[PDB]
Amino acid sequence: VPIAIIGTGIAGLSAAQALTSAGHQVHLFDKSRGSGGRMSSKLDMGAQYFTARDRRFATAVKQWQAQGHVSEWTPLLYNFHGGRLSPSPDEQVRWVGEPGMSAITRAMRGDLPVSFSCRITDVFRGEQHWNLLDAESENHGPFSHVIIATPAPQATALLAAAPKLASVVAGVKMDPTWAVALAFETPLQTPMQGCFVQDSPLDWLARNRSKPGRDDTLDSWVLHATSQWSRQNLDASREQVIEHLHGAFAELIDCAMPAPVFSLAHRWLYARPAGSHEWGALSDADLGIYVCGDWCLSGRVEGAWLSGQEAARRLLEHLQ
Amino acid sequence: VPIAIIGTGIAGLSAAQALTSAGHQVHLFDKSRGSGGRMSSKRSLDMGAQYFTARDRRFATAVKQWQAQGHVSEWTPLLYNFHGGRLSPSPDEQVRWVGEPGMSAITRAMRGDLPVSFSCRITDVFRGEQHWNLLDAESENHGPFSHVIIATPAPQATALLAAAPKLASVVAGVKMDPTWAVALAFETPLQTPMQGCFVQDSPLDWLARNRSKPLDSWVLHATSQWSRQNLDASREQVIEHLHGAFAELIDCAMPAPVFSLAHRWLYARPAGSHEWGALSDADLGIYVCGDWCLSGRVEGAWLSGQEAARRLLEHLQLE
Ligand SMILES: Cc1cc2nc3c(=O)[nH]c(=O)nc-3n(C[C@H](O)[C@H](O)[C@H](O)COP(=O)(O)OP(=O)(O)OC[C@H]3O[C@@H](n4cnc5c(N)ncnc54)[C@H](O)[C@@H]3O)c2cc1C
Ligand SMILES: Cc1cc2nc3c(=O)[nH]c(=O)nc-3n(C[C@H](O)[C@H](O)[C@H](O)COP(=O)(O)OP(=O)(O)OC[C@H]3O[C@@H](n4cnc5c(N)ncnc54)[C@H](O)[C@@H]3O)c2cc1C
Repeated sequence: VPIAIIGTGIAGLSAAQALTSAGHQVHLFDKSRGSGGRMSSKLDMGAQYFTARDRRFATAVKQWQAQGHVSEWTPLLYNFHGGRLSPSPDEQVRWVGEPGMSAITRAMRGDLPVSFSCRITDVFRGEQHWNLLDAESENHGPFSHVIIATPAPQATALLAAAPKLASVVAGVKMDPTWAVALAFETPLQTPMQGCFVQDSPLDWLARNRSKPGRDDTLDSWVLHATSQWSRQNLDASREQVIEHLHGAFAELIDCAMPAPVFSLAHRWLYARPAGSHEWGALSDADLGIYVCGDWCLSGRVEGAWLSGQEAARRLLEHLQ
Repeated sequence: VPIAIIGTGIAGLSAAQALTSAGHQVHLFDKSRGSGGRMSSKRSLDMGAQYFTARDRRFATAVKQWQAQGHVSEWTPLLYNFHGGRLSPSPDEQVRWVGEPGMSAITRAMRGDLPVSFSCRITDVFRGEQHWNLLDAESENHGPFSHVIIATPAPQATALLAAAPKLASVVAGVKMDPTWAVALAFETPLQTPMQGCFVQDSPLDWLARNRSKPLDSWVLHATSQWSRQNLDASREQVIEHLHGAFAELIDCAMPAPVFSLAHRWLYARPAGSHEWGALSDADLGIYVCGDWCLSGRVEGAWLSGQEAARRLLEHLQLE
């Protein structure tokens, strides 16, 4: 009788990897067509790069490097502050999935059992086992334990069996992010490959072809709006969002810009936790339900990975 | 720009009526194919709420209007109690109301011709700078809406309150208990005068004889304790165990039933009473109601809905 894991982003797959290394059977659930969550699923329109400040996470990254799924990104980075573009060099080590951000989670998932396009709506337990109800009213189960690995607002629905936990998780605010991708046939005549942006609807842009192993055919750019701007335009249409963020991009760039080959927009309602936490993970070991996610920690890739590990560590102790 | 109401149980429709009586347009959503929520009749069997009492004078007044309209009747069953292996008559001084021809007729009459989207499960609720918006399970946007009233069981409301985390954390602490309900029907009526029974020391909490509301069919409700212990049992097993509990307590022949159904209510009733009335973030424009804001009875849900609408109407002058 397997462990159910709800959410196949970094946190859920990290918990999955830990449990499977320990010999246990898992079954994964995601409402999306594929895995990866805010890493994006197999242009990098979600998470852009990540850093490793935790030695344990650093170790996992070295393992991903040796498996061929992560590499270092050293873009020529700029800053846009008060109407001025300026180079902003550093020596920060930044990692990206290769050949896209989605590659890390895809490899973590591997051949594990998974039910995609499966939105869980309820999680409840009998005297022994857990059961999941999905949005098509179908039952899934039995399961011995349940790990919730969703953004906090989406986990609260799944924690009715533990209202004290639900109440804590429901307090966790997430900020939204609108993303836009733009692709040019003629590359933009700038050496900029990424930019931290102030005083603008944008706070970040990245030049996809500067990342290792990406396709060079088009010069594609990813634009991330601030949370404040995203909130203010949360119900804007994709085409208005494209137009505004494209305009912001045209206003800070130092060079000419032809018409894009295509343009995309994507809204994340629950993109980033509003603040940081130190919980690591939240568990009701008595009932067998565990909660993890980036929002249990720093709200970065590293946080999500560490949270999934902590959830699985606690489950493993109690199994035994 | 209309007010969105998410849930077409009696709390949501009560809010709807109060808002529409005040001249304000609403739009109703429900994930089910029809309205009534836990006051729903299955096609006729009351599988959720069985009867209701009116103790609040305001709610009584509404019941009497419904009664004049033909949608409720006073139910006068021969009531029994089963205590310690003994079944005894248990008449009392409480007036009990039911919908007529079914418990659903009340909510159906309240909804009337109001705008409604059925089979529409809302999964996120968020606002831009101006208006509120709803996402459904098909990823379809609904809106713009001027305000939003959440009218669902508390565990189902938390996912819709992400725009108001403080409210969300309050709503999320509200425990709801499950009930397994079973309906059975017999070819020849059971040779007992009993028409209702309060049950102790049994998997069963309650049972009612349908034909005694204004084939001999019966509804059985299990205790929340037994329901939790068997929350993942199959329908056939539930039918079997609860039919058995009924055959054990009754004191006449009970031939095999000729029809049987089981229905699980995960969120049947709040585990405790509350005194909130409604919950709200009126500055943001989101309001929350349900039976679990008050007593966990039909009356509490109705009152909660009135209270949510009253709060919203009163706050308009500050907007
Ligand atoms: C625009 C954007 C840019 C970012 N940039 C960076 C960056 O530059 N650096 C960085 O370190 N981090 C960044 N992040 C954050 C990083 O992506 C996240 O911290 C990390 O990917 C979160 O992983 P997770 O497993 O906690 O959650 P998620 O990746 O959200 O995974 C949750 C999964 O659960 C699924 N799910 C949700 N509800 C249900 C349900 N009811 N039933 C079934 N499945 C469900 C979702 O579909 C999803 O797959 C960014 C995020 C966004 C949105
Ligand atoms: C077995 C049982 C027996 C009961 N017996 C009695 C009794 O004898 N006396 C008594 O007074 N009370 C009884 N009750 C309680 C009474 O039924 C409730 O107090 C009252 O009906 C609750 O009304 P409500 O509008 O708050 O919620 P509900 O009736 O639950 O309505 C909520 C509605 O919201 C909808 N909804 C939920 N989530 C979403 C979503 N995400 N998107 C869209 N729509 C959604 C649901 O489909 C439902 O229609 C009983 C309940 C049960 C289950």
